[PDB]
Amino acid sequence: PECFTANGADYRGTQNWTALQGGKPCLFWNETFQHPYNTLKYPNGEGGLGEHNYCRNPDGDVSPWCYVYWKYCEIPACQMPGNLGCYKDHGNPPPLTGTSKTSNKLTIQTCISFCRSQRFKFAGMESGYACFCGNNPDYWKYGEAASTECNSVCFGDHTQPCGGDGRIILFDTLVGACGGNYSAMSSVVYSPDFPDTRVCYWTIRVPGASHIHFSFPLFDIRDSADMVELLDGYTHRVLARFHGPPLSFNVSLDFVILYFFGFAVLYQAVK
Ligand SMILES: *[C@@H]1O[C@H](CO)[C@@H](O)[C@H](O)[C@H]1NC(C)=O
Ligand SMILES: *[C@H]1O[C@H](CO)[C@@H](O)[C@H](O)[C@H]1NC(C)=O
Ligand SMILES: [Cl-]
Ligand SMILES: [Cl-]
Repeated sequence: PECFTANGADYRGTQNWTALQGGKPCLFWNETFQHPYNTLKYPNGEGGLGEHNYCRNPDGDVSPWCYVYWKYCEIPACQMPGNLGCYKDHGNPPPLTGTSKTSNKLTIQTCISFCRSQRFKFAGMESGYACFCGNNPDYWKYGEAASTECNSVCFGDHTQPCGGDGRIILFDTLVGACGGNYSAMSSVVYSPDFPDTRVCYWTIRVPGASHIHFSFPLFDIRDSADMVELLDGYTHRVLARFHGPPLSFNVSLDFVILYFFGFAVLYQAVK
């Protein structure tokens, strides 16, 4: 997995063809001087830009893209954990049965935060303005669709996609939550309200794990005043502190707490 954002702004991958099936080639960033995004404009790899033609999103568009006249990149690996894909929608029955609403200022988190309040574990955005909530495991009923088909911008934030009509983009409602209990072998903990701009803690507990490996593919804390803690859940000894993190570390427990005073922290446990 190579993005932990909703718009792939973190993506640094190799792909230089907009579509893996039937794609036009990407022009090189250094040769993009004519266009606003140039290796000159951003140096030493800022914005992921570099002497290459790989797909990138240096302007907070909804998704990675590259110049050609300019096109989105369809990348399977670029999908934030928490995002279940985007699926087709052919009307009733809808993919998420439970509830619906519409907002002119809708954003991925607003939709999530909304479904979370009803206690639905799944949320969907359609056409930029429609939010749907369900506990349906079969949101994939109508079939999986390419990611680019979900790129309609959220009306509340144009940096994020909210799906296109007949196309719905699915999020686990745990994303961005203020706290939570985590049981799976691995998952990602996102800063609260992620993807949109309180203090909260997350308890990660996996029975019979010898150790857990932590990872911070996204670290973006605004001030040293702000801080992220990791804590042994049994004793509450501090295993790490961070302010405004080397690539990984292993913790030899099955019970840890994440405390925050965005970021994405990926934990992958060993049984
Ligand atoms: C894509 O990038 C690779 C190196 O990562 C390069 O060898 C290749 O020529 C590029 N492909 C195209 C079609 O531009
Ligand atoms: C950009 O870098 C590529 C790869 O080294 C090179 O082929 C291209 O001509 C470069 N041009 C400039 C102006 O930096
Ligand atoms: Cl269709
Ligand atoms: Cl909350």
